[PDB]
Amino acid sequence: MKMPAYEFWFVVGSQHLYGDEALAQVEAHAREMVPALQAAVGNAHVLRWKGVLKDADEIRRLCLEASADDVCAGVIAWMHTFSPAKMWIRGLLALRKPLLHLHTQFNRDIPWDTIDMDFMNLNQSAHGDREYGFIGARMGVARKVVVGHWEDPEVRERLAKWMRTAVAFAESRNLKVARFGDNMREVAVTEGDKVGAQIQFGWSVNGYGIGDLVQYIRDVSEQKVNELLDEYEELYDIVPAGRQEGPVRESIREQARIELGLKAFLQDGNFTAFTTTFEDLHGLKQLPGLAVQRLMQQGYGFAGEGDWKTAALLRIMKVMSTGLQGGTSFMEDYTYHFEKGNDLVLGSHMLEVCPSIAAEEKPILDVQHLGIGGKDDPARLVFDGGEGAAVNASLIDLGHRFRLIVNEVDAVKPEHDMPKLPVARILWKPRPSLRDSAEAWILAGGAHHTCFSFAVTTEQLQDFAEMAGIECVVINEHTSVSSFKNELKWNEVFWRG
Amino acid sequence: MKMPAYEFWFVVGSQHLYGDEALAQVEAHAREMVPALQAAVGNAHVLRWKGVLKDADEIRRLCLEASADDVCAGVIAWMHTFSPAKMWIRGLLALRKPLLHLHTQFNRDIPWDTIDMDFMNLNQSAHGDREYGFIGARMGVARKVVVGHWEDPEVRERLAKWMRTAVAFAESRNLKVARFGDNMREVAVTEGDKVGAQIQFGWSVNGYGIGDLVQYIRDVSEQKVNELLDEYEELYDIVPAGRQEGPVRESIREQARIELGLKAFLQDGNFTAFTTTFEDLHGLKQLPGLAVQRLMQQGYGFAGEGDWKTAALLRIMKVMSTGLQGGTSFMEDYTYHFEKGNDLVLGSHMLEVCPSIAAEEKPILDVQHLGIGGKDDPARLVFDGGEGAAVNASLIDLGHRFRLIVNEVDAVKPEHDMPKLPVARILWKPRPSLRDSAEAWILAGGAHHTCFSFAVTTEQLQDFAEMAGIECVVINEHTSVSSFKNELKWNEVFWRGR
Amino acid sequence: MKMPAYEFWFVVGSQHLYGDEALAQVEAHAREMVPALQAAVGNAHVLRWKGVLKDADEIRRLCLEASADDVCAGVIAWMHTFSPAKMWIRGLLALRKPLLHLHTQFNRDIPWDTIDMDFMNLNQSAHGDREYGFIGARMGVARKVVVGHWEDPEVRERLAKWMRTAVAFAESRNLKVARFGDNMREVAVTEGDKVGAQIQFGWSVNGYGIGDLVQYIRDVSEQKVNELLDEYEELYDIVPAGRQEGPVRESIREQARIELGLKAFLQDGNFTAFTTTFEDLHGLKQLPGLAVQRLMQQGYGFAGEGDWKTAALLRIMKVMSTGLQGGTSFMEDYTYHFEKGNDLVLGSHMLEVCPSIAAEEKPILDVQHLGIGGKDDPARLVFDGGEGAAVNASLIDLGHRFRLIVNEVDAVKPEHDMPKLPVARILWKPRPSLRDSAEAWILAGGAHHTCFSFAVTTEQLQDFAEMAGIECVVINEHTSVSSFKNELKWNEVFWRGR
Ligand SMILES: [Mn+2]
Ligand SMILES: [Mn+2]
Ligand SMILES: [Mn+2]
Ligand code: NA
Ligand code: NA
Ligand code: NA
Repeated sequence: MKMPAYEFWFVVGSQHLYGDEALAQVEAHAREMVPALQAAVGNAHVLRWKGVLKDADEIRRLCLEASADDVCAGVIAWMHTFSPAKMWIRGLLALRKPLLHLHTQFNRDIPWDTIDMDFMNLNQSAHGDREYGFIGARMGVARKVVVGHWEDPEVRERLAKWMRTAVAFAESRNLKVARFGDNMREVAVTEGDKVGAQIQFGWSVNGYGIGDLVQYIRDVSEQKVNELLDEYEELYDIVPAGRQEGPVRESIREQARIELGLKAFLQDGNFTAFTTTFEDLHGLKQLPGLAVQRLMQQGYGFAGEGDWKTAALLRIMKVMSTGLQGGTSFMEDYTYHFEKGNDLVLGSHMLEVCPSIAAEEKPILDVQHLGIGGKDDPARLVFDGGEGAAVNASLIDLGHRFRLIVNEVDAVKPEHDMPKLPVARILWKPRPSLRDSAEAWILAGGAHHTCFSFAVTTEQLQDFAEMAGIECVVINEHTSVSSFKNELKWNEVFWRG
Repeated sequence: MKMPAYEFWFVVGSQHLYGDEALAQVEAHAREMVPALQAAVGNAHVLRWKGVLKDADEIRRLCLEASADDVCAGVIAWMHTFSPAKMWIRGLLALRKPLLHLHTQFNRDIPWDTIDMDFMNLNQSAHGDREYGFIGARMGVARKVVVGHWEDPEVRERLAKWMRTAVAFAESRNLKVARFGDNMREVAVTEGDKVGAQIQFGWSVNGYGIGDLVQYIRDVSEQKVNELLDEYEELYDIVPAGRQEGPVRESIREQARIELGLKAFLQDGNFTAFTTTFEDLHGLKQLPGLAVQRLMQQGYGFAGEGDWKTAALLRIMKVMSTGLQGGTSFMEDYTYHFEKGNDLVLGSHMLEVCPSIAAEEKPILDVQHLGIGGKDDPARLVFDGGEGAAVNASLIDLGHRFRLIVNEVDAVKPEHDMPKLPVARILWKPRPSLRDSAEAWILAGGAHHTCFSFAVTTEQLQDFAEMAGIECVVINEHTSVSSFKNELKWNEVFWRGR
Repeated sequence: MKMPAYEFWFVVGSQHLYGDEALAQVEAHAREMVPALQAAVGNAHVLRWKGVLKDADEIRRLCLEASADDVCAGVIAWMHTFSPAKMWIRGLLALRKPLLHLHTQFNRDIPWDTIDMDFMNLNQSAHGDREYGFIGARMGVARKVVVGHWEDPEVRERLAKWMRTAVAFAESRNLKVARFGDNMREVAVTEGDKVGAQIQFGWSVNGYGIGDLVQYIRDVSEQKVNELLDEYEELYDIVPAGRQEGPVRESIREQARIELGLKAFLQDGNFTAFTTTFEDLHGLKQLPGLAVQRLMQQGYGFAGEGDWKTAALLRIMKVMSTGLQGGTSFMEDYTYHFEKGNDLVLGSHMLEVCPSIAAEEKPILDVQHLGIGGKDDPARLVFDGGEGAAVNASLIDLGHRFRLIVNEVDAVKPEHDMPKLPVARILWKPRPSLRDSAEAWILAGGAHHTCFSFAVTTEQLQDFAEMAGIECVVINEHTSVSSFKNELKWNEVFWRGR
């Protein structure tokens, strides 16, 4: 997936009171910082220099054009000198893209010997940013605040992380989701108000019949299915039974047909996420398995059993984790392992696990019996899950508002092999332990379908929740369950209304 | 300036159930305690013995008289034996002065040999104060609670500090502020709802024209300024350029004239705080600088750019220290020092920093170029800031309610001197560090004008906020940024319409 | 007075299901309606016909441009056929302009002979707008809803009123107010949160010193002052004492200087409303009187004693009263007349009554001793107020939110003359009576300064409050006071927190 290049407008605030001379000093400092801060991180995204802003009307024009530009994904604001905040009121009302408030100073030390009134009037960010911060508090605007020196490497790393989530938010705003079928019957976590989700996040989620998708698979070029079968054999290890032209190899060709038809449909409608349900497979030979795994590799959002929210959420987590070495997948929490030394959980799905979370071992393509769905034996990629720290998140619908639950876990490498299990799986230790992660997750109402990621941080998800105006609950190393209960109660009283 | 000398009514509660004989022992215990707490680092600070209260009408008469007496600055109540709390209901409704609930005991140990029913009927505060406590919670009255023995130095230290806070609150109740000019143009944090401020704290904030001040400076005694120059030369070190008669010497006498005229005007209207703006000086020669520093040392609250909130807060924070050393000043956060190891902050203003916060060096009188204001080069005191634990306070207006933000800092001594810097300055390390103190302060909506003090504690500011019915957020050594965000949200849910 | 010409984007909605052919009839009907809808009360403002919107991206781009174009002052939307409302969500999210929802039908009768499936697929507005209506309720966006046929005269007349108030709303967002001095001291209703007012309506209210204005009166060319004095003799009826060359004629020249300086400064800062206070007049010869009333006729908003809220309201009511009778003025309720048959009120100010509300008798230029202000005797216009139905409105600050109180009155012609009264005055009968309107007004917290106007209706003010998101209470003929109390109570619980 490629996305429209996004920009970030770097804006400095100032006054006319300190003279026409100081304005040149500010402009010079900013023209010095923006390209050097664009070196940093850097090349992935674009920092554009949008001038010094001194009057209310000038800044109002800026944030109105920012709200009109689809390429602008956020404004970074910094008060170099003292800018009076009432000028920013009329402006902040119109600006809708996310605001980063960069509280920095140009110089790093105070020149104790040669500091005069002119310097004290030029590099006074310490209270100008305080003024701006107050206006941001009194208007109640969603804002990230990053404090430090702009040459300090942690501030640069934080800027990169924020820009990543901001472009993910921009894609979320125009997000299209396609559902083939309906929900698994009587399932509650999968249900939500689509209209409320579009007013909150902007997701347009629409339901198509499965027949339209079968119709799209009818018009796929078979030359392409054989050429794609060649790429499968080059990338994955086909079972010897399926390396020759038997019945098991036609199931792989059938899954290639399904993938190409899904590609055609998703590309025609500008969809970035889709969902399928096993309860509605009238016209397909087999339940889509390998196809959805490859589409997840391509960058598409997916979730099973008709879960449009979790699919959308993984699409957003896919986009906010372009620190190339990602690792992101649809997940379900299947079973526990209660051994006192290493309490761990085995997670997977019926078929649809993305290979982004795999191990250096090349995944193996296999066909095996799947009785859930009542269809033909499906083809799937099988692999063990990698090892490292990760986060698994789920978005749920409380009825009047959304909740984002994120649990930091550590994925561990499997000690033993699992020979009779014919689906890809991953093993992890949740934090702060098994009993406390599970208890806290149940208390928060967490879903069973989860979005697992190696490259999304807790900061990124908290920042997305802040841009979207939704509660974010975090279960990590410091989470006590007794206090987590009261945290939930107080959050519910805050977010009501 | 000085204050109308406030007293504190000490009241002990009991009932008629245990007999008239026990009542005499209770009154005796209280008559023993009151003078001991009236020496005990008390005085100057007068504790009056307001009798034992046993009847509902007796109690309500007391708190009705207390709310009508302007000299009473607070009631301290202690339940010696079990006094039923419904008698206090009608009372607590009428009392409008700060309440300290002293949960104490007369004796220190249990006399294991001679304890009987008669002893258990005298010193049952352990549950009597619980009874009273419930009525304080169920009626929702603002009360401070101090637990311990009345000879414990911790209880005495907290009583003294609380009496300071209560007298500061009493001064806040009748606080008058005079504004010379308007707000600095499009500045938002300096602006606020005056009427909402009178209903919350009682501050009478009124704006006078700047010409009304010039009218007062014409009527100053011309040799009163010469008399003030002698005090200047005795206390401060004038630059040699100003020790004889030249252009530098006229600038010092003009600031002395400004000081004398301001004194006359502020005392004429019983004002205790005032504000000036550099945008409105259409009759003065120079922006008031030396004069403002002298008046802040005299005990007046001041803030620049029309900041009546910061000025009022400075006057009350000056008063809650009354007998300490003691520095307190109006301040603005001017520059950072990002030396990896030395998170440091340089704070000052254009001119108006109080010498109460200075070091031991006697301040220097100077004249230098001030480009903001367009007036004459003004004379001011310059000095380096002292070192010690300190507080940064700011009162802000969220629109429907006020917020008091308090940051604990440690002021450090300047290692190098700043020769070309023509303003007095102070250096501090904020807690828990600079980076996340700034982060949390921006998140909390803190103003740029801050009230700096060496002698005011966080306890005092929390207690003032408790008496005033306003949210108080404290950012100190234990303050984390992640939890600070959600704690702010929960505070907003509690204080929204309270 | 300038006022940038504003346009209104007219948008029709439908879908792609009914074909490229049905879309053509939709577009054809719309280009027939829009120019025909610009005939009717459409000469001040321009109705622009924007594309038919059928997909979410067209709607989003349209509503993004509408909120980005400064010339667009509002969108008029009509669902010709069934447009699914989810496509409209993101657009309504981005739209920051007033929305009028016109629920109409192209044809007026249904052709019983030729009605088939195609007719039911083309003119299904009756349910197409209902879908849209739900989203307007579900997102909680401010909406006017007008139902009827697009050739019906009442819908067109209501469209005119809404377009006037929408242009006034566009002017409110760019409203600048300049204050010469502060509020009248210790006056509470005139005080408010300026920052909250910029967040609610967009008013930028800033205070300049009166010396800044005196400087502008010093730099006015007196040649122009004499040229304006020449206009005075042609328009107004000067007192015999002042038609010759003496001291009484110099007061008119001084007010001409005041007018020229006020104009110069007000246009120098692009201000549209201003306030002056008599408690701060250091540097002016006389309290501004004639000048302020002439500038109020020019289209400026004014209020005395520093009343920026009433000043802004006067400008907004002046702008929505561009059709056209159309008197509008600053007001104060000075005295009652308790004659049990014609209970009426006499209203005016110290000097500052705008001649827009005058009668046809030519106003008289007069000078008399004015002790309020303590300055020289000022020149002023004197006249009696006209007659007709009118509204006097007041905007007040509840601390956490604003309230717009509107009382409909009937202005009466004076029966007796007022020879010794040296101020312009107006007499009116409030509804439903004097003693009942006064009770309702006191309960609603109405100010003493009121904005009185003959040409702005109650609907326009109700709709302005709806566009601004503020409570509007109306006191008219049907107002019972018993139920008026409860309306206030229920409104207070609804309006806390938005
Ligand atoms: Mn399942
Ligand atoms: Mn300042
Ligand atoms: Mn008045
Ligand atoms: Na499609
Ligand atoms: Na006075
Ligand atoms: Na100007």
